[PDB]
Amino acid sequence: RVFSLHLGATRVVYNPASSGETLTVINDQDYPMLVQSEVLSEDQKSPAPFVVTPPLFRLDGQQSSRLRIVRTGGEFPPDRESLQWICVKGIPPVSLNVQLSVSSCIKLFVRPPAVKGRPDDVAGKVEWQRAGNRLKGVNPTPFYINLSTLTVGGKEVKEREYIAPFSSREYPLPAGKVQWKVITDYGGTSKQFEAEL
Repeated sequence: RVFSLHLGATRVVYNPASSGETLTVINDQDYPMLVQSEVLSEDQKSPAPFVVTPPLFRLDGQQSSRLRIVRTGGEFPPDRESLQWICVKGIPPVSLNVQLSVSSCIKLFVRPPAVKGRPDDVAGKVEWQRAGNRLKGVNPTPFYINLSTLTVGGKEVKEREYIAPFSSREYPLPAGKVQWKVITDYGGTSKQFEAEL
């Protein structure tokens, strides 16, 4: 018997000049479960200054509900995205009973109103350069670059981690044209981008 939620989206984009965002959880098993929800640090370790309403509730089988995520405090740059995590845990309402209890996490991007358009509007601006034997992605933009695809000379790059706003990330270069695509705000995939080096 397994208690996990399906989420209605693959990420949330949160306006900090606004009053909150919603997220849909669906239970599509036959049995009831208890949904618990929290918001965490970029690291997934500490708590974030947000709250979910409701934090803990019963959701009948074959059913959905919409949660409210509300920022509570915290300092956030007015000029770039800041990443957080919303986590949704399905908890249950000589013998051996057994339960599988899952915690689905998605990304929350705090996107100040000064930061404009969509990440994929400007994801093509990302520069790749060799750094000794490795690959460096340098991101001149204010959006996380959440790589859905990355290759050099057609060959695929392992350790494909996202790039923070105005920052860089490194990658193992398979031995021997950089191409890439990002996950969009809708959870679809972007047009292909391409550059040299």
